[PDB]
Amino acid sequence: ADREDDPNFFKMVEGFFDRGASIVEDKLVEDLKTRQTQEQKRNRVRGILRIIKPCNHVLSLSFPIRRDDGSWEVIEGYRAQHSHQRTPCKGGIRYSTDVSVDEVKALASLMTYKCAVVDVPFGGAKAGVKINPKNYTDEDLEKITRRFTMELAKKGFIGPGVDVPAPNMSTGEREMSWIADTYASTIGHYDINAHACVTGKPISQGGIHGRISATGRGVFHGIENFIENASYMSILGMTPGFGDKTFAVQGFGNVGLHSMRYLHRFGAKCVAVGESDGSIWNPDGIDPKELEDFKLQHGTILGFPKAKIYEGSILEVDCDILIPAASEKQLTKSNAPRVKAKIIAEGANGPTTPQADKIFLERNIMVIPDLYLNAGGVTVSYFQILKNLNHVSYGRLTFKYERDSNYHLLMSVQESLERKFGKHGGTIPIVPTAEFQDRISGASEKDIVHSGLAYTMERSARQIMRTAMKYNLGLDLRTAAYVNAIEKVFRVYNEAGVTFT
Amino acid sequence: ADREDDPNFFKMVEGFFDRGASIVEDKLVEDLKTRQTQEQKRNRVRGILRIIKPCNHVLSLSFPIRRDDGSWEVIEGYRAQHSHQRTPCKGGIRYSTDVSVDEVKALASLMTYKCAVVDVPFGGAKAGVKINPKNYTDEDLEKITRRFTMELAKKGFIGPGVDVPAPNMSTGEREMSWIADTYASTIGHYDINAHACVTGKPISQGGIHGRISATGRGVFHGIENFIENASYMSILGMTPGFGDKTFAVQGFGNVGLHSMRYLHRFGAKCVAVGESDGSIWNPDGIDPKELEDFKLQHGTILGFPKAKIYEGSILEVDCDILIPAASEKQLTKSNAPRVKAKIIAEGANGPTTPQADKIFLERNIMVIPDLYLNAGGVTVSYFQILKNLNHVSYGRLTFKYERDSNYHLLMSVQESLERKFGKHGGTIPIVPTAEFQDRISGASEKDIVHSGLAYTMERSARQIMRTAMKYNLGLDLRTAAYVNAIEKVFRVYNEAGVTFT
Amino acid sequence: AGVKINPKNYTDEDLEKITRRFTMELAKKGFIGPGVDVPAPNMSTGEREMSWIADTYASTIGHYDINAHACVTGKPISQGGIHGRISATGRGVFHGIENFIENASYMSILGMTPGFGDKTFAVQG
Amino acid sequence: ADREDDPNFFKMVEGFFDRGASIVEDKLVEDLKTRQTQEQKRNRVRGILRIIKPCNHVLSLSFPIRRDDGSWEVIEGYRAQHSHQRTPCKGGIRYSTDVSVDEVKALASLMTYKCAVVDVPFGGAKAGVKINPKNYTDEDLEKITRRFTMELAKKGFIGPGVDVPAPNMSTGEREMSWIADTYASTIGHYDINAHACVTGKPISQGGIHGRISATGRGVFHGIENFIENASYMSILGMTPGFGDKTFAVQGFGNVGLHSMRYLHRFGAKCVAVGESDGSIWNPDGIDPKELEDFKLQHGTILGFPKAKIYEGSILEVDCDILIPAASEKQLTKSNAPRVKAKIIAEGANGPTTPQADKIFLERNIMVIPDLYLNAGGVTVSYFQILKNLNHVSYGRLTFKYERDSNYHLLMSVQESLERKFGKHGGTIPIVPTAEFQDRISGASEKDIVHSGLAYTMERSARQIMRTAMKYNLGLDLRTAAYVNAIEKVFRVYNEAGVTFT
Ligand SMILES: NC(=O)c1ccc[n+]([C@@H]2O[C@H](COP(=O)([O-])OP(=O)(O)OC[C@H]3O[C@@H](n4cnc5c(N)ncnc54)[C@H](O)[C@@H]3O)[C@@H](O)[C@H]2O)c1
Ligand SMILES: NC(=O)c1ccc[n+]([C@@H]2O[C@H](COP(=O)([O-])OP(=O)(O)OC[C@H]3O[C@@H](n4cnc5c(N)ncnc54)[C@H](O)[C@@H]3O)[C@@H](O)[C@H]2O)c1
Ligand SMILES: NC(=O)c1ccc[n+]([C@@H]2O[C@H](COP(=O)([O-])OP(=O)(O)OC[C@H]3O[C@@H](n4cnc5c(N)ncnc54)[C@H](O)[C@@H]3O)[C@@H](O)[C@H]2O)c1
Ligand SMILES: NC(=O)c1ccc[n+]([C@@H]2O[C@H](COP(=O)([O-])OP(=O)(O)OC[C@H]3O[C@@H](n4cnc5c(N)ncnc54)[C@H](O)[C@@H]3O)[C@@H](O)[C@H]2O)c1
Ligand SMILES: NC(=O)c1ccc[n+]([C@@H]2O[C@H](COP(=O)([O-])OP(=O)(O)OC[C@H]3O[C@@H](n4cnc5c(N)ncnc54)[C@H](O)[C@@H]3O)[C@@H](O)[C@H]2O)c1
Ligand SMILES: NC(=O)c1ccc[n+]([C@@H]2O[C@H](COP(=O)([O-])OP(=O)(O)OC[C@H]3O[C@@H](n4cnc5c(N)ncnc54)[C@H](O)[C@@H]3O)[C@@H](O)[C@H]2O)c1
Ligand SMILES: O=C(O)CCC(=O)C(=O)O
Ligand SMILES: O=C(O)CCC(=O)C(=O)O
Ligand SMILES: O=C(O)CCC(=O)C(=O)O
Repeated sequence: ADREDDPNFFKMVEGFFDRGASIVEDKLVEDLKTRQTQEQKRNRVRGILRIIKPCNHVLSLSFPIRRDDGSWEVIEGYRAQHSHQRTPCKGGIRYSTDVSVDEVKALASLMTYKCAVVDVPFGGAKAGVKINPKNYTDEDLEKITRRFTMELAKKGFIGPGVDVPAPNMSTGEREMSWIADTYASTIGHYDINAHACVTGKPISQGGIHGRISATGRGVFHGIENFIENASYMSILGMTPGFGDKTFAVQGFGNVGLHSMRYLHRFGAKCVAVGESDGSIWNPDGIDPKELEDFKLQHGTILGFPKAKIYEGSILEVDCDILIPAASEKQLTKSNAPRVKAKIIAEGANGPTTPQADKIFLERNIMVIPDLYLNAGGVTVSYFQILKNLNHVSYGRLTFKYERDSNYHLLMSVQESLERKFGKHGGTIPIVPTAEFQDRISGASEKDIVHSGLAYTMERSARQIMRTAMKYNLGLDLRTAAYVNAIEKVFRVYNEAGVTFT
Repeated sequence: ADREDDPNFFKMVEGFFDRGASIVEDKLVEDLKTRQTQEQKRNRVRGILRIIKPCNHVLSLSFPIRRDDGSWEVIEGYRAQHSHQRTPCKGGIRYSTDVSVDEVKALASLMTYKCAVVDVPFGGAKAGVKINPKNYTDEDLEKITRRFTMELAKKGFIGPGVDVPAPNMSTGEREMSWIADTYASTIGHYDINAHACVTGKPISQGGIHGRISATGRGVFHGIENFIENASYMSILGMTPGFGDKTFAVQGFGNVGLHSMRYLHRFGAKCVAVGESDGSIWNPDGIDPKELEDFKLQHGTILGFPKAKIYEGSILEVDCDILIPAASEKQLTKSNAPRVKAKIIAEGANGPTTPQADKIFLERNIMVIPDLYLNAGGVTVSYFQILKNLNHVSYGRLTFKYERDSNYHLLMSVQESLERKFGKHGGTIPIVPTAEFQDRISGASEKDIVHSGLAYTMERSARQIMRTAMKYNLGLDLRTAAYVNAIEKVFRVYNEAGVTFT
Repeated sequence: AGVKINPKNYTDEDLEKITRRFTMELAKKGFIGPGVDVPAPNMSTGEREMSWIADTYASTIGHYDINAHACVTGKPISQGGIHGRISATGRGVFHGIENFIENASYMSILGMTPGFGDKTFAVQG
Repeated sequence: ADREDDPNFFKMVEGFFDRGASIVEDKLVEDLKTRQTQEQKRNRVRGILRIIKPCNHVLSLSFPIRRDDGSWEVIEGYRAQHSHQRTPCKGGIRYSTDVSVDEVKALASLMTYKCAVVDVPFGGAKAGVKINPKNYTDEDLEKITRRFTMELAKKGFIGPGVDVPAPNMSTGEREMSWIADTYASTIGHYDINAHACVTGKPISQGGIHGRISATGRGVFHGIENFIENASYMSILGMTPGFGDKTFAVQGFGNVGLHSMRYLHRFGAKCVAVGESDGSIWNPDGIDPKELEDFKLQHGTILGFPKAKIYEGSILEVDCDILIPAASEKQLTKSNAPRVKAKIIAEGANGPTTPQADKIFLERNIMVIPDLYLNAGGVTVSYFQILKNLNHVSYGRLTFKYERDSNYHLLMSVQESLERKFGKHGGTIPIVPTAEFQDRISGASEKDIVHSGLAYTMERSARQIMRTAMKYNLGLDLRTAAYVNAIEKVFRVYNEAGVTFT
């Protein structure tokens, strides 16, 4: 409720898109070489960006579920499929009373540009049931999410080839298991890819190792790629490395917890934690496990044995990095001017407002765009659909060959050496180091996920920097990202003849 | 723009639904006999009506079309499917810049209760592209409506068995022809019912005689059933019959024109005609043909050689019957108190506001609900889907048998008589009257449509009256109608176990 | 078709779950649908379960079937039933008898008279 | 016909399932952490195992085929799909007059637990036509199996994504070719995976190298993993290795022949061979090729030039290992007490009865469960579906890159060494050994199959041992296996919310 400065979530993201469209329009028109034209090229380049902004299809459901206590109850649901330029649209299903067609619509677009930035071949999409998961019983929720899967199913809003839902606020591997089981037992009964209809599902259901921690681990990698490039941190008037840094995370949920888990592991210090109901603050730092354990057995962090119940704005906390990890539009124009963190790690979707951005730019703050920072979720989710398609857990088929061959390879150099340096050399044993030893069988699903996310995160980062440079965005990483997210999403459209009218 | 009194179209209709739900709730709970209960019956009866109110599925599209002059253009579209209690949902596709998700949502619900009232087995639905048909070329429009049909097609929002679109504001047999041709040449290529995906289509494309005039002819029948029942017209402090009456129609479009065509034919006098751009008023009456011809060659009625360009509120015109035949919510609280017409023939969807209704009740005015009055469109549209399913034009198979047999039947009584009254009787020729002669081959498609609409319109009327009586609604025909539209739409839900949770 | 339960042991809701779930199972193997197999009532099943069956079939597979509701018969009137289905088998049993109880020839071997009017009967179940 | 002790095949396997369910129930309830409960956890854990035991869907066909000599003939067929917890159910199609709904039902369940044990992601299933392949002409058989494929096809009992048939008794790559050709020329005409509907098909039809020998090679690997772990063989009061061992195989068919082929290759001695019609016994050992060749040109082993027609119980033969490789329930309570073999290699499905098991336990005999031992067929069959999905024969895309790169790698260490040890070193050629040489291009389809089966077989073995230990099963390998096959098959169910009621 930011009074002046509580913008329409879809138009906001739409706007962010627009600023990048500015820094690029020309070059789009430029590279564009379509013969007969002048700046007709421009208008073309101009129509396309207009065609990109809006959501293609948005479905609004309303369906009954019989509450445990007899009572019938109509429920609201939405699934916006922003783009198809890449087909399987992807996006999480948010369970919160705060959902709405515009909220989901934006959350959807953020998915399409997000995937662009990180090179994950999906269009964007987003779902949202309008309930408060804490009011329904665990069984009400099954009925609701199983029924919601059926409804989306019969209108083209879910399935391995059209739209692939995943987790978000108040949804996790549980509902992803429910969704997959009613889809695969219903429509996909004959689909060889029946279970790739959703991602973020449990391991026993076809999940992949590292999806729970994925977004956090990505938030972590997002930061590192930037917290270790002096140049940037110098403008930050800070040092390189988490090791001497400090951070405070808003929301202690999926991305929140794990983001804190990873930063902590790399020496960063978590001085504060914000939650729907309250804050915490131990300057001597809080321990991600301890805190999580407490949260686990208290359904709350409030009253953590080792930190005073802080009362203020968790966002206003004094710490090098603030990582918003909950609802959108939190760092608004009315609090931006005092967030006092050098780095804003946008782990949540759309946490900072255009106005707040402006301030951050002025206050000279680096806000790593959610549009790149939380791309760690779709990447690993991509490695899950990929997995599902492959029908094999990584390694199972090669491990042995991989190992045997590897030993032979070494043994080649060995004998090679012995044969020359004969009997004096006598025996020159060639042995894999500790490290290589634990790699002698090749990568496993866990290796691929981690190593993979790491490569994609680091790549999209440099991708963002070059752009930030070429255009002097400086610490305006976002619109540099949009610039990217715009020419990829543009190259597809343009080269497709746009539309069959 | 009715300042105080320009209500949310969906909540308005929702409300109308609610008042009827009041006059019935009890009896619903009553008839309801489900064993174990008390007034649990009530809560049940209460959940169901809650489950009925909202739209099941609503799809919001946005798609590009390349305007004739190169320019790319994103377009807005919606298709709300209010209910499925009866499967093929039905509703027209409105082309107006005034469309919106809520407008369509309401227009959709009005379809489901409307069909209930007139016993046409379809759930309600409504479509709306957001354009002003006068700005696009005739070809822009094909591209738009053919492209819109494709989009709705791939999400379950059109097809002989799910949703069957039809005409509405700024759409007619032309676009209905376009829709059917891209549906049947695309998805329905193998559908034996490929062409029943839409109704209101041209005759050469599988239309039915009387669909263009259907809604008007229905508006006419709606009035007669009420303008000839002294009792009502007595409260009206009026006489029985159109013959000595006078009326003024708003909007000179599909329902408008033809409504005027039919009333005129039955002696009623059309003193005024309102149009988007202007009014007309000849007290000596205007001629529906003359006026139409002029409109045809002038794309306007303005400046009709035989009537002075009236300037006022066509709705405020002094005439026995006012027939709103255009955009919704026109007789608002701010003009209701001076409409000066004894009968309000709601040919348009939702023209009178709850407040205006109240006034009309007070001023003691009879507003025949659109919820029954314009049901003439869905009825004949129902006779078109029915036709399409049958794959035969009415009569073709029987006409001859029908005729031959008929002559034999008469010739039986003939000989029967002669045989007794022998030679004196000598020859007693039995011959069909003029009338029977033109019925000797049995009904034709035109007979069925007309005779059929006539029967359904007159039936739903008496159905409305009995209800108006049983509950003392008096001249509050609407909520009597909702009372009907509610227990049919209720009987289905309840007896279906409601929902698979 | 035959489910192996005793309807008097399950609650009225157990039964919905069972028959709705049974309709889904038959559905995905070709054992129900307007064009392959059309279930109807029998012992311990009636217009109620026929309503349940039709609603999970038509809300599931037959969502696009123009004949989604002909997947089952014997369903309630509000669901697409027909007048006389409940009484149908009985009325047929009646007509079956008459056609035979009024043809002396047969009833003569029966050493009986023509007509129900002077007859007497006992029904099991 | 084991008089007392000829159990209902489905209940038998059901029982085996039950004993494992005992040794685990607790821990299932244990690990299970679902909040609100007590030993409610138990009941839950108890319902699930009840839900697992029975077959989901079982289809019973009867269809005509016109016997070559005019005569019409009705045929019996069954296809039981035991589970879906993993979708593509898998199982062979048995052609024998001994098929029956219960036989197939059991054979089906054995498939689901079998695949569990060896980590092959398929539910279990089994098919059975009721004919004696020796009575019909080779053409009768095509008609029958092509017609059977069509029937199963139209009821959901065959297809790349629901159920994938494979060989079994009296069916082989021939019928698997027939099945695939009528499926892919019929329903799967547009299926990109049309040919993965069946596995075990010929190479020219999309087979994989090693499927014929797969089950045998697996039986072999199954034994080795156990015949070389002193500890076990010590209780066996035997030595480690096939090299000094001796065995007798029942049934000289697919698994039979090849099992003998592989054991023989590793020094084991095949003293006897049993066949539907007769036994053989050369103590000096029989040669798998010789015997096969003779069988090939004599449609029988009876009268093998190098072994006396033995008359007794091939199962009662004096030999270290007895490998049942034919019909089920052969080592019953009435012959178990005198089988005189230290190791029972269950190559056939369900050859030993619970009673016989008990005896074997008492006599202190190790029966390696069919539930793990013949898993070599589904594994390679899994590598065939996998292959079919991939649409590429292993290696084709990488061989060259693989090789080139490999040589460069070596040449790196080479120059690396030379550069230091300069001109004295002068030339230190680094050359792949013989072994590495024949691996320089990376694995081929044959490498993957072999190396792959080897890894999976050896893994599931250790998996069985740890379990046999943790619970003191000792030489009761089976119920240790079920313990495994039960918590995997349990983890899926439980975490799926079980069922949408
Ligand atoms: N889970 C993913 O894979 C993923 C991927 C990308 C982006 N995200 C974003 O992360 C955010 C939340 O993470 P999640 O949804 O994965 O976890 P979650 O559903 O566990 O997150 C909710 C957590 O935030 C707390 N919370 C909610 N609103 C709060 C508020 N206003 N103040 C303080 N605490 C609040 C809740 O109590 C809870 O601990 C959202 O912005 C979502 O879009 C998640
Ligand atoms: N049909 C399903 O419900 C389902 C679920 C998951 C995975 N899959 C398939 O498997 C592939 C990746 O998963 P994965 O299982 O190959 O990899 P994985 O080895 O990463 O799977 C891990 C778990 O599954 C177990 N497992 C393997 N096969 C099993 C079986 N038949 N029964 C019970 N447990 C079994 C392993 O022992 C382990 O506990 C995907 O390509 C997909 O087609 C199917
Ligand atoms: N066509 C049908 O079958 C059908 C069926 C039921 C209800 N209706 C209702 O009838 C109404 C319009 O009839 P139509 O849509 O069939 O015909 P149409 O699309 O020809 O109607 C539009 C006509 O009204 C005029 N018009 C529009 N807005 C006006 C305004 N504010 N003032 C004066 N004139 C105006 C236009 O200039 C035009 O002559 C709508 O309320 C629609 O829901 C139509
Ligand atoms: N497939 C299509 O495009 C199409 C179009 C319209 C009607 N139909 C079918 O026909 C049925 C009702 O229409 P109908 O034509 O039977 O009734 P109808 O007799 O009311 O049709 C009137 C017009 O079609 C003409 N006509 C009939 N058959 C024709 C043909 N083969 N070619 C050209 N003109 C022909 C008549 O001479 C007349 O001008 C529906 O059941 C539907 O399946 C199909
Ligand atoms: N083929 C596979 O991939 C596979 C996989 C797993 C388990 N199995 C099991 O192996 C067994 C048979 O192997 P197969 O079916 O692959 O080969 P097959 O169909 O060639 O086997 C039949 C062989 O056993 C002989 N035979 C049949 N009944 C006999 C009896 N009672 N006594 C002596 N000889 C008899 C036949 O004459 C023939 O030589 C079955 O138990 C089957 O379930 C096979
Ligand atoms: N559509 C079919 O009937 C069919 C059959 C087998 C394999 N496949 C496809 O091929 C894949 C694995 O089989 P593969 O052939 O790639 O591997 P492969 O190289 O192991 O196949 C071996 C045999 O096919 C031959 N071969 C390859 N392409 C051929 C062609 N176009 N025509 C005739 N012979 C050809 C090789 O020379 C060799 O004799 C699968 O992914 C599947 O989609 C299709
Ligand atoms: O792609 C996924 O699996 C989840 C995407 C999502 O909601 C996010 O990245 O916020
Ligand atoms: O049912 C039809 O064909 C048209 C319905 C419609 O729009 C109306 O009755 O206003
Ligand atoms: O999975 C396969 O291909 C065959 C399975 C089978 O019948 C067995 O393992 O006995």
